[PDB]
Amino acid sequence: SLEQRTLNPDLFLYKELVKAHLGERAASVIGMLVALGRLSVRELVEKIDGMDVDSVKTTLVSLTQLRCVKYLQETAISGKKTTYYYYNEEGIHILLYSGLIIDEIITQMRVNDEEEHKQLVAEIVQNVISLGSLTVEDYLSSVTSDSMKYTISSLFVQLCEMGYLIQISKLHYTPIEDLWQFLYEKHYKNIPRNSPLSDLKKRSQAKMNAKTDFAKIINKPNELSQILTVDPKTSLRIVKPTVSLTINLDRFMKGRRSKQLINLAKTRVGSVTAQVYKIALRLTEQKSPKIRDPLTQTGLLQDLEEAKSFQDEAELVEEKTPGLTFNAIDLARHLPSASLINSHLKILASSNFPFLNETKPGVYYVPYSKLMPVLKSSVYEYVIASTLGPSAMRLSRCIRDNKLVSEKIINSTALMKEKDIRSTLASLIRYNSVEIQEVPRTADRSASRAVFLFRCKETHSYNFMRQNLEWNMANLLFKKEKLKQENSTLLKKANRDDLLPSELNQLKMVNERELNVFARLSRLLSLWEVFQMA
Amino acid sequence: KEVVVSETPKRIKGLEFSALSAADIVAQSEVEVSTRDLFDLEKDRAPKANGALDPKMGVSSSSLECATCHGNLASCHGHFGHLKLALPVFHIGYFKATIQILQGICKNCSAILLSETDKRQFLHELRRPGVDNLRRMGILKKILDQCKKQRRCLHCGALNGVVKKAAALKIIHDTFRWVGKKSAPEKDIWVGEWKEVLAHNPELERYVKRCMDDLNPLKTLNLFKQIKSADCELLGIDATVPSGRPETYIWRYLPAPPVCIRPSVMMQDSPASNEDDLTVKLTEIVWTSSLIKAGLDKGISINNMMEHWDYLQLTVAMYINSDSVNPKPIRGFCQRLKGKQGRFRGNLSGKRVDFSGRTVISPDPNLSIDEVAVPDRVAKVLTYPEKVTRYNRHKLQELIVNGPNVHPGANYLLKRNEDARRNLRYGDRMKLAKNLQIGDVVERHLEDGDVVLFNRQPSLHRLSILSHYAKIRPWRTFRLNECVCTPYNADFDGDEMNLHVPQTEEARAEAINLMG
Amino acid sequence: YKGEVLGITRFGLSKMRDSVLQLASFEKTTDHLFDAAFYMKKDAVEGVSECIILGQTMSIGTGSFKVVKGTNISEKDLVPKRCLFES
Amino acid sequence: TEGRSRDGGLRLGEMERDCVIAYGASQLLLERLMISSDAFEVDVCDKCGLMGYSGWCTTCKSAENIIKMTIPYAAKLLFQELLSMNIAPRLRLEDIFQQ
Amino acid sequence: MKVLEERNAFLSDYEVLKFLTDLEKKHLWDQKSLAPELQGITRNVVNYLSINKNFMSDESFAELMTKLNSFKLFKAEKLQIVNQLPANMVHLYSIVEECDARFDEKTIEEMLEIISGYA
Amino acid sequence: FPSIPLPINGPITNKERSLAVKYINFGKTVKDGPF
Amino acid sequence: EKAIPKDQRATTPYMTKYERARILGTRALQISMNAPVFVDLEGETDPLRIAMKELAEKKIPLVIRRYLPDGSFEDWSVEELIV
Amino acid sequence: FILSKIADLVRIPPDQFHRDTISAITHQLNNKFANKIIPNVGLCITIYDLLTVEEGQLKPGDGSSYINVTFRAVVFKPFLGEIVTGWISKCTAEGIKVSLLGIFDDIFIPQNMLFEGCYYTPEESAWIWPKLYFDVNEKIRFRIEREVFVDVKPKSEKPPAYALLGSCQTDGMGLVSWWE
Amino acid sequence: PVCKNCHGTEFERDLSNANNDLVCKACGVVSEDNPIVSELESREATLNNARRKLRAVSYALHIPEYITDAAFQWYKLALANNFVQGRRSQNVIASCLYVACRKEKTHHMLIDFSSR
Ligand SMILES: [Zn+2]
Ligand SMILES: [Zn+2]
Ligand SMILES: [Zn+2]
Ligand SMILES: [Zn+2]
Repeated sequence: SLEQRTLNPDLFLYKELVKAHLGERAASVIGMLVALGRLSVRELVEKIDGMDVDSVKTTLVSLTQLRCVKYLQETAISGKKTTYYYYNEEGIHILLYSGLIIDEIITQMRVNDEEEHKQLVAEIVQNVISLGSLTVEDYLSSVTSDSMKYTISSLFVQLCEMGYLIQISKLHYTPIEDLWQFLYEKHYKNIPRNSPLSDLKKRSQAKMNAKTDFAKIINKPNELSQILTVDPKTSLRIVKPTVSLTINLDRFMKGRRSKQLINLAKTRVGSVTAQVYKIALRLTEQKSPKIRDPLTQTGLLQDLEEAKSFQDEAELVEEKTPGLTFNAIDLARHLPSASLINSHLKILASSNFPFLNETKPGVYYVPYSKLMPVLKSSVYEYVIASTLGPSAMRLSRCIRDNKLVSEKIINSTALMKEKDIRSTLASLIRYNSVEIQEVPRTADRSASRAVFLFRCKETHSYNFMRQNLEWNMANLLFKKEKLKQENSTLLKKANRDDLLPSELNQLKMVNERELNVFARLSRLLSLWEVFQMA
Repeated sequence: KEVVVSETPKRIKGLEFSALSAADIVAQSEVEVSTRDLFDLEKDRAPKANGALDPKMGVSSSSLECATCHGNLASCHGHFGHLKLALPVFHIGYFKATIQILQGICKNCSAILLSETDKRQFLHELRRPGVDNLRRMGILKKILDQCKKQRRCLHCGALNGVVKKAAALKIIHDTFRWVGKKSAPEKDIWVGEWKEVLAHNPELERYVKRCMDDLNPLKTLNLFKQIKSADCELLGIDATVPSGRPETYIWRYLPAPPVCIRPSVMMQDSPASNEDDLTVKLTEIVWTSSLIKAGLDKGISINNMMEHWDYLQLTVAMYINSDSVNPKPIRGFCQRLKGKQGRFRGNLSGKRVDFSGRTVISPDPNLSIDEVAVPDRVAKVLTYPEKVTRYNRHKLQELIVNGPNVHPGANYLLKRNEDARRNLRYGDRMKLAKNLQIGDVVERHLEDGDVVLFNRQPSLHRLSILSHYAKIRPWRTFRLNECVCTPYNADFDGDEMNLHVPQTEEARAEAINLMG
Repeated sequence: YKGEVLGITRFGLSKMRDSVLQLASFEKTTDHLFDAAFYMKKDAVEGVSECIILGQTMSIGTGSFKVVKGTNISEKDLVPKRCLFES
Repeated sequence: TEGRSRDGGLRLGEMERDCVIAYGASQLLLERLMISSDAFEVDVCDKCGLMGYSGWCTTCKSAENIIKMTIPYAAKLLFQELLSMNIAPRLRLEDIFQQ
Repeated sequence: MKVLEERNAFLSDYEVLKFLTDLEKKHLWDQKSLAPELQGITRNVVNYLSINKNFMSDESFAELMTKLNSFKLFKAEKLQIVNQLPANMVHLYSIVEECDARFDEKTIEEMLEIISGYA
Repeated sequence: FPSIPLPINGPITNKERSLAVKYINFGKTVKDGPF
Repeated sequence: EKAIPKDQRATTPYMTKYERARILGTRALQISMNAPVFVDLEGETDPLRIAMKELAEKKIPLVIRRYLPDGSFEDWSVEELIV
Repeated sequence: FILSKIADLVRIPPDQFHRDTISAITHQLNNKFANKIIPNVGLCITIYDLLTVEEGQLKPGDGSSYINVTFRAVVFKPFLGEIVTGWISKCTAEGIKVSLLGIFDDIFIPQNMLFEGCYYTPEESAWIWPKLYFDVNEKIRFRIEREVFVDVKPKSEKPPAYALLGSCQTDGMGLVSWWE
Repeated sequence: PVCKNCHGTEFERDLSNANNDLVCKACGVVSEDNPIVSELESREATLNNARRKLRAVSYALHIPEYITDAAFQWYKLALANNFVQGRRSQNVIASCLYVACRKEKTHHMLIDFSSR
């Protein structure tokens, strides 16, 4: 399969997601936007061929409903209004994490047991977004007229006010940079001429006004003050029925981050304190620091006097946020013993891994900005010990703390024989955990008259890992659809009935093996999502 | 089967260029040349095991057989092989075209040194229908200067200086550009990183300023592997094509050309063949990449294997172009495609033709203008193909019985069912003369009235070539009339020229009415 | 005719007409082909020095027009023989 | 082969080549440069268009979209030697007729 | 080579012999010269189809066929019953579907005498 | 033909076996639905 | 972009040098391909010489299609031009 | 017995200039299309007529006149349930080699819609019947379900070009003399 | 080697008119047209030294080189037949010289070897 292993960036991942479960005609057009960047319809039809101009719009409305693209309108002084169309990178991640949301509703809503909406609440996620958008009038107007709909309608305000059901708007459907320009030009046209002093600061006068506007306008959909209708009759509280809403990835990805952190605890403590840590981890999940950092996405990240300000205030926000600094007193009532609440938390500060390490005395909270870099350094070194030799695990840590290691001190600091490390180091240049630094002791940088120095380079090592896993995801996805190509005449017969006795065998052996594909992918996708905390 | 076949003749609208991927190299190759030595010690006539002038790679002799397509020497059109490097090196031809595209990207996040709204302006000058190569390469000068006038990237803020050559054939990135602001985190870690090795062997203190980060082909390939497809159009590369990655612009794999391009010429100074320089440079390639592959696997010194891989870096940088030897020099691909009459002038623009003859020229008044007098001995050498019709049937039936011994006869024939030719001096002629299927072509000698052109070797202007009629004459020289010497500026002082004859019917007419 | 003074040199032919296999016939060959194959260019073949390398009909001189044979026929005998379609 | 003892065949060079276009003759220019000298028949593939051998494509191995035509042999070796390094001469065809 | 319409029209099997007998006519005295590859194939079309009809006027063929296609919309079977077991209705039971529960009148006897009268 | 596998090679557990059924019906709603 | 009839026939009425060299080149090889002649030939060989004689009575059964450089057709029967 | 409007280009050698326009176009299209299968269409036997003809263009290297022309030809495409009263000249032990004599013999049709007492007897019979037998060179009724058209050439007889699907599901199937 | 019409086994290259075609005399059909003219290591090292030693005294005794070249194969077979091991290297090759000296029937004696 050397054809596939060469020419494939993350475009081979992104093209095949709509090729997996959608019509075929949209896999062609989604590859065009990722390869070309941004383009409207008036130049789209020149790029593709085999799709009519309205058949583009017939195709474009399919991933429009599923929020898989994001548009932008810009008009010219001389020309008409031009609708530049971009790609949505998170709306297609919903198709990636599609099954995992169903296992998130159950493992986070544990107040109910043996309920008669277990089959139903697993279907609401299949109802809210497989249709695309969703409003309240869509499911009440189903085949069930009442069937105790008021119980079901009151069930979702329990399911919406916990999060990840934010009302959609233009903000969810427009990207992050094409909003910021005309609002910065709005603040810039708020400051006219007749202030000539410090004009370099007057250019930044709109920029200080843009920072407060950016946090304000991003909280407008997160503002829960208008997502509810206080009903004086036949109910007590209800969401507004005229709200079009889908899922939000933000609380899920923070919630998926929350499951990732406790797996370090089960390695770094036993079964008691990991159970103690699991409960208090849950309470801070609904209000947590943002994983994607929309401030740092695209903007003034090139200058360090601004690039420092993206974590100077963000540490002060995480430190001075009221909705996570627990008193370590309310933890005993949530566990199904305030001394043991303090004594089993004492091990969390004693370890050199900064979770529950720094705090004000009497109050306790878990830090975020200085914790997620330790988790990324921890798992990959274990992956080196997992898929290849543990001698590299010794060598990866030796070059880690010892900056600019030489070939003499590597046998002074680490203690192995000479022939084995050549059989271990040389695979790490190939996989880019170590790098080369050269000292020219002769003229014109002679290769033989030079000794070579090493480095960890904690950025390039993880970039190689990401595209190594993005390909391995789509490689297993490539082996999904090709198995459905053969033996298709009886899968068509397996979908026309809702019986040859020997033909049924060739449907189960192909079905048990694809069952292993989703399980290994779920094991694989958790290892990759550790490194989107950027 | 009972099955129809139909295909139109076609034309060429225009060639276009590309560099194919490293997955295309093995896609068109069929043999592999892992082993080194060309001639096995079996002492056979064609001892070639795997890694040599392989008989199903092609054929370089008349006594052998190409085992792939088929044939001895004419049926074989040659077949390609491939190599597999132990670790990739740069491309010597794209060495200029890989350092210009390195100055634009970041060195840490590997993103183009531009802002978002800035790069949206630049590609707008690409989308209009009026773009020439004059202004395509013109506006690409501006896109590189803006990245070179931009110190710190956008995704991680990493400072980037300049990258240029190290004058072997390797490049270095001068990453440090401070004016007076030494308070940078990278520089403070840099002196914090460097101080650990200063404790040991501190004689390298005079080498600290010259010390600098390098970019070998193994770092740069993964550097080129991270950069995305959406922004390729800003720096020369187009998307939507399979080989549209920049990863295929340095040598990772190398194809082996057929042996028709590198023929095993036998000089006949010995029973051994003088094997050309094309194979033995390729032989040192597969031998060097073998020991580097086995060297790191067994485990050898880094300082030992790095000069081997640098020797192999110079090795591929000579197989294509031997200008970079930096010293009887070896001939290369570039060293034969250009030059005075290497190619393109003595092989493409000016070729060598059949059906010609060069003797001296001689004056004669008695013959007319528009006609050259033809010596008879070359008249029974140079021929002309003549198709049979009912109009010329009686004449050609008389002509074929003359044979190649009297002048108005034939030398060869080609029947409509015959495939190659048939000789006339062997076999009976008159019994063969009686058949003469009308649908064929005969090969008669020259005669009076035919269309022959004539040239001067110093071609000053277009009237140095003129087409004439003929008349066969029993002497041994070229007789020409007195007037025509002026455009040929000839002098009959011992010089000589050749004459040419076309062998179609549309050129037999075209030469009279344009250069008569 | 292109807006500027320009020689008949290497510098003067890099801006006058750009056609990469014709430029291969000039002095510097290799420097004109790599950057072209790096840019993956596309030139149609219409040059008189271009048609001779590939060996097709040169478009200049007596090769501009093309020759047509008259078919000396009309629609008076080009009627269909269609009959008894469905009854 | 150049050489009187090498049984001759003389070089019609480039300085003589330009004078033929100065007459505008377009067929013996084609005839005396590949028909009388260097005629050679190559079958070429249409899509991802490169040459193949006797009846094969060997780059999309179906051997169906094959076009019978002819070129100079000196042109046949030309785009084979540039294929030895990383250059792909992607060939594009049209029909002669139906303007 | 471009196929514009694959199923341009329909033609009866009478013109399969009618036009082709004219092509057998101006054909250097076929079948009686006993005292290319195509001419054997075209004659194999002539002899095989005519024997099944034998073992005539097209105006007589049009009158009976106009009475045959009395269907509302699904008529296309009216052309295929011209030389497929004439004078037999148990074969017409196997030709066209759902006519055993639709033709239960004197139509199938009226169609019988048309088909039997053709032979 | 290539060596060095990843260490995630396991029989599917019932904790994630029902999780894999949530995928095959998900695309069945989409493909057999409107699109 | 299409056929242009005799109303918009706005080029020379004259058989040029390149025309008369082209029609003789395309005629004489058809004579070698056993095409039937149109002129009262005598005992005669060299199918070019019978072809140049056929030009004298304008008995060529051909027609020339001049292309305009905007991709426009223009037809000219071989009898219509004079020389 | 049905028409198929197609387009194609045609050539002529210059020695057929004595013949008029159409009759040479007929001749040169015959031997190109005489008893020839079409890719994924069928087997046109004879050119029916000519729809429209264009003007003869010339290759400059050839000198002949080449003409593109659109027309339809006659091709038999019976039906997907058509009764055919064909013959046979071959029997094999896994199906039945029902082939219409005279025209084409590339047909193997199975018996996949019949009863459960069907096998092969090597005693001149198809199988033993629970019923006048049938043999070669006689009118045998058989119909058509499907067809398979492939156009592959795997270079490195069973012609896979024109193959039909047939069965004998109802009574009277195997000989026309069982009825009438 | 075999014709396509007469299947003859005799082919005759005609150079009468400088075409150099290949043709049989039986029927006269050409065979081909346009002719295409042609325009251990320790075991290796122990003969590379032995090559020097054969060349040494051949320069001393004026031995012409078609003996020294011929004598190397006499040394080559006895190299394979285990004649070299144990015995002195200088002694064995001088005996190998006189074999070819005798086979070529020269004036060279045997004590001219041993005196040097
Ligand atoms: Zn071969
Ligand atoms: Zn960066
Ligand atoms: Zn191809
Ligand atoms: Zn012979």
